[PDB]
Amino acid sequence: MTLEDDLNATNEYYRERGIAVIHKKPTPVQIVRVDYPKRSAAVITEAYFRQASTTDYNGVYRGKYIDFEAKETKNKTAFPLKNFHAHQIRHMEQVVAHGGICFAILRFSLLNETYLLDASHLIAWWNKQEAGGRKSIPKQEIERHGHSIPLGYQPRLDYISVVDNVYF
Amino acid sequence: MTLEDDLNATNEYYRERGIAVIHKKPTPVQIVRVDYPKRSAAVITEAYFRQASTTDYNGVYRGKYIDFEAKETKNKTAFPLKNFHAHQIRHMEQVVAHGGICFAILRFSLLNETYLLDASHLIAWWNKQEAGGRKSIPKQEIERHGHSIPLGYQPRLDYISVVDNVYF
Amino acid sequence: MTLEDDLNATNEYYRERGIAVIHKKPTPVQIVRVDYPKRSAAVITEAYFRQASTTDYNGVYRGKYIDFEAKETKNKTAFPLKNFHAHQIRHMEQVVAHGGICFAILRFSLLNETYLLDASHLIAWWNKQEAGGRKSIPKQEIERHGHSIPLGYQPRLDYISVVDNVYF
Amino acid sequence: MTLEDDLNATNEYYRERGIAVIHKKPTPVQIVRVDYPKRSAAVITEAYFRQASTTDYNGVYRGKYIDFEAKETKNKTAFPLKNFHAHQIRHMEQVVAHGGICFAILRFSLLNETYLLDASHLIAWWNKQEAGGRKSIPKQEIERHGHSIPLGYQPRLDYISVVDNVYF
Ligand code: NI
Ligand code: NI
Repeated sequence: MTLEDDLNATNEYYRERGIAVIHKKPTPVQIVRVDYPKRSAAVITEAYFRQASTTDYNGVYRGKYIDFEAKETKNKTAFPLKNFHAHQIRHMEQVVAHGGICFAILRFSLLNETYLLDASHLIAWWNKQEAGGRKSIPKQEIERHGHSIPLGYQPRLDYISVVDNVYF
Repeated sequence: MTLEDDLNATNEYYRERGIAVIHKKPTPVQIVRVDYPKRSAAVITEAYFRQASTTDYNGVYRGKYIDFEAKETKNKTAFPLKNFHAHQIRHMEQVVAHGGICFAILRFSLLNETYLLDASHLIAWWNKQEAGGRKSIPKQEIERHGHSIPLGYQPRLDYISVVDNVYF
Repeated sequence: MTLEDDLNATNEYYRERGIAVIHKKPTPVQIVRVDYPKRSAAVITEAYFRQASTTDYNGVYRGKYIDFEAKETKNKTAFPLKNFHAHQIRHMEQVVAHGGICFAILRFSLLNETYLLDASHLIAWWNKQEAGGRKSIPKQEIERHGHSIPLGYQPRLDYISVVDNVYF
Repeated sequence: MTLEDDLNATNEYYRERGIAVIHKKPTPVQIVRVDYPKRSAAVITEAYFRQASTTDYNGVYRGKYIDFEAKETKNKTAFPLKNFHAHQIRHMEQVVAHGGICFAILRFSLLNETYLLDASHLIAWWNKQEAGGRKSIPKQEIERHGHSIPLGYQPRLDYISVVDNVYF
């Protein structure tokens, strides 16, 4: 069970219970060729994968825009920043600036530890890497600036309960 | 150009100017077949459109979740309700219940007339088809209950100005 | 007592005290047969119930149109959606689009608990049934997005104090 | 082509076109005995006509409570106040006090002249009758204090267009 799997089930749990309306953004593709047979499915015959200009999850919760990225590592001491891309980091900056609720869910998959971290800490650590600093955020930095997410069932990853305390 | 083109330019404009962070969602695609060519990039050679479970645009403006659907018609007297799909309408109802700002941008492309119609109106009309009901929204409904969007350049379609007037 | 009786006493209290002018709509009745006796008043001897085209309560409070459906259940965990009829959910959708204040009063009669739930939530839940959404609103949703109504006397069910806090 | 007939067709047209949500209150009847046969309609076996405590039509237009009574007279020079009842007048007083839009639709059937008359005037004349005054309002007073509703095609009696001018 990957983080993505745990998030798909969590987001569905939340939607089914009326707790929050959060979807994973569909994989982005540029469709070039398609044909349209009379009474059967349109078929894409030529399309390319594009780069996402935005993070992977968004939706609404108590009238607010929620926006996040979710990543997991096998590393035991630090979260590597290679998982993140510049476009995503710049998108997040724009969301925070406009009053969105924006964060990363970070899983240390060998320690069974999941954290919510506000985008501002992530943006900062990314800009330090840009300026030539570390290429991974120390785990104790995440524990201190982020929020442990208890992992159970219904939901598997109860991040909205963290969002409730941190942002409202 | 198309409403989708004009909205792309408009969303770009708002992002660049620090006005609003709004993006089109990618059409969901079921990939069936990918090929790996001579020098160039990977090509999806067969793929299908999945039914979308949300509306096409979302993001954040002045701290609020903003969500909307954009449709155009060549009809001159009414907006056909078959332009909107069951799953899009359900998403809209859910967004409204969760305190989000949700509306439709409707274009009579033959008339050069674009309106913003709050979701509540689209929900009522669409849901009313059931008991016979109209299969379209008369243009008069859209003029009396909706809001004309001034077309131009920078932005192409200034919906945010109308949103300021309606929802704030 | 029944919710209907408590709402009758409550509305009469609101009218006598100059707070709100709210009335129950009489049950629509197809009259088939009528007897005329000696001294006695005319009697309806055969009649049928019609499908209701609206919700059962409406009126005016502080310049606003107020419209509501009141239902009760003996269920302990969820409110059954079958208690609401298509024509009433339609009506609510239209009232909301027309700028009215529209909600549901939900009583769990075995628990002695009464909640106000805005129409937007009932519309999202009820319309979600269609694809295979559940057939009841979990009480958790009603607790999360609805508003407990104080019960006592003068009035029996003080829903106008909740209306004031939610809509004004 | 009776006033009730014309109002029925008009009210339905308004609903169909998304103009207003206005219905006639159903006939009040006290339901005493009913049978609930096994898989068949419920049958009211004993019931009585009760006195209506409110006026006949109400609903929502543009966020406002609309409430009216519709009466016609064969008299050619005055409208008899006998068509009105104290309890309706008291209800109209309470609607006005609480910010409702309340009026009467008065038709001279032999003249084909229909007037919207604000509840204020009806209340004033009624209370004069009560102090031992005229039991009928001269048609020239209804002309000067009322607002003419011409007969049309769609709808028959376009009272909402008079409502929009008088109250908005
Ligand atoms: Ni409308
Ligand atoms: Ni809800």
